[PDB]
Amino acid sequence: GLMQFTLPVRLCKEIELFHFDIGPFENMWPGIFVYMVHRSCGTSCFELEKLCRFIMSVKKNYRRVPYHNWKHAVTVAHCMYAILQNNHTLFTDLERKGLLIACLCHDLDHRGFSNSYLQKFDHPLAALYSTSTMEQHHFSQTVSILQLEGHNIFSTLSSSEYEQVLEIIRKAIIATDLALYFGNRKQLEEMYQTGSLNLNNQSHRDRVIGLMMTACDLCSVTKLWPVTKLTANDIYAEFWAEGDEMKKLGIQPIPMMDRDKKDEVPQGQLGFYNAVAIPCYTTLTQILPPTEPLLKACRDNLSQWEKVIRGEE
Ligand SMILES: COc1ccc2c(=O)n(C)c3c(C)nc(-c4ccccc4Cl)n3c2c1
Ligand SMILES: [Mg+2]
Ligand SMILES: [Zn+2]
Repeated sequence: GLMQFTLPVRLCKEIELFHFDIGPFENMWPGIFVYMVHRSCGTSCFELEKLCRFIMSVKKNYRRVPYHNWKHAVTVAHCMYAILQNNHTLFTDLERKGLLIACLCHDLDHRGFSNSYLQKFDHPLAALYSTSTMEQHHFSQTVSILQLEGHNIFSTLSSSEYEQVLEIIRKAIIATDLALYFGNRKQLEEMYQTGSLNLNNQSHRDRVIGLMMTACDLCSVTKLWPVTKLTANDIYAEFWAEGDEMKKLGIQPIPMMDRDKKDEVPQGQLGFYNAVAIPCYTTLTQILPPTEPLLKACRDNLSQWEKVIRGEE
């Protein structure tokens, strides 16, 4: 129990900041996650033997795709760590335990293709899960890894606490289905503005947790410009692979997914920042004021994309 993880001084300081980049050294990512669990949750939340075995089985079940990979998993968990650390007293012990694990697991076994491509392909998962196809798969994969011998990091919870944390993780993971974010955010916007938002109302907490999951999931738009810009290439490498597979089914893909229409990328990012990211971090900042640095970083990156269009880069 007296074994802390400790990071080098530069990481020890920068990890606390929303805009931290976890770096190109893969073998440090498990250590970074465990550090974040210890500071966010406690050195007791989990038996280190089981947590380490859980982390390595999760890593194994992320594939070698350009964006939806183990690095995304750890990045999204770090943004959740930054939110939880800046909002100390607003979250239960069970929520802090659940949300870091949900973030690490949220895209388990992703192949780099959207729910739409699975449906048009007629992939068997599209028959098993009619909506939120990949997200219901990611939750299924999370439960499977939890049930491997030696992997049940929640085994020391009471029966009811166990049902509650698995229910936090399921809603958290389903909420990363971007098609569900638009309605979730409108509802939170109305509740905030009419004054009826109530964090002791579980249905409202669920909604606020869903928005946090979206905010963490999108956190590549909230880094320093060079990280944001170089991550956008990984994102587009999957989009264009999906675009190619669409053309193989005899369907012209949307221009965002068409590698012939790379010119339209900067305008595509404008649309995405204005339609999705800016509104997401605005409502989040309204509900949880200390998450303002994510909105400020996102606006900065919006401005960097405007500069790309004006030929200034
Ligand atoms: C409608 O789906 C889009 C379109 C464009 C983007 C995009 O441009 N960015 C930056 C993005 C970022 C940073 N995470 C995502 C994303 C979120 C959930 C699921 C899959 C992805 Cl890929 N997206 C996007 C998603
Ligand atoms: Mg996902
Ligand atoms: Zn994701």
